[PDB]
Amino acid sequence: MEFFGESWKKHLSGEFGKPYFIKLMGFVAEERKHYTVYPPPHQVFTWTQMCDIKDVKVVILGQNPYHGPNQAHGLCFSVQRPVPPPPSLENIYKELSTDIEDFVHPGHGDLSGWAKQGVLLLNAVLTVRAHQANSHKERGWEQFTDAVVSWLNQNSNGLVFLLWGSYAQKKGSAIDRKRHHVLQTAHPSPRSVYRGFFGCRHFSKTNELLQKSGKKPIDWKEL
DNA sequence: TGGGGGCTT
DNA sequence: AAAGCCGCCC
Ligand SMILES: O=c1cc[nH]c(=O)[nH]1
Repeated sequence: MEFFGESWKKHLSGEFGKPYFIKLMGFVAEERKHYTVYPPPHQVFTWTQMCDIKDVKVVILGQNPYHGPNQAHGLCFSVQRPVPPPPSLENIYKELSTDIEDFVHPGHGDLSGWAKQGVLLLNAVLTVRAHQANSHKERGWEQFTDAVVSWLNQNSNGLVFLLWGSYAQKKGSAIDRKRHHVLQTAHPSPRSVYRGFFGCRHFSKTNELLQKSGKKPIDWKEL
């Protein structure tokens, strides 16, 4: 059907008519008529197409999409075949390997598996100019993504959130630490993986917390 | 073989 | 806000 999944549109609809958003889309479109922008128009909101807002249990949040051609497709750190898993997804794979013994490198970079399971693969800023990192930062995405988190926070229980990287962690000060389990760590990029990511064991810690709260855990190899 | 965050000034 | 300094696997 369309760009936004039913539940998501329904619950984020209140944002559409807000000036910050109007102008924002205005900005992005302009951008497009003058520069290559990722992810392409139809893919900016893939994260809403993967599962109903009502049954999202975990929220992995990154900063901006891959400013490289063929990478950014709507789900954070994910690349659709026949594109290979970029550094960030390789580092994520290294951890998963050690963290979850049942897990083995799946041979591709599509994260739709987790997504369909109830993992919101969000990103703070949803679009980026070709070959130019941080270009669409502070244009309105943050407030929109703030809106996403905000809602999820107010209307859910036991959401396990994974805030990877400083910019991502900024959102943490809007999550009720009592009802929701929050885990932080360095962004998986080569440039920042050694500062904590490697060894965090978020994935396992996640199934733990989720099982504890009486909810089916995640099958991290099912992707 | 160099392009892929985190913190300071 | 912009720019510099630093950091690092197979
Ligand atoms: O989608 C992606 C890729 C890299 N870094 C992020 O924060 N998100």
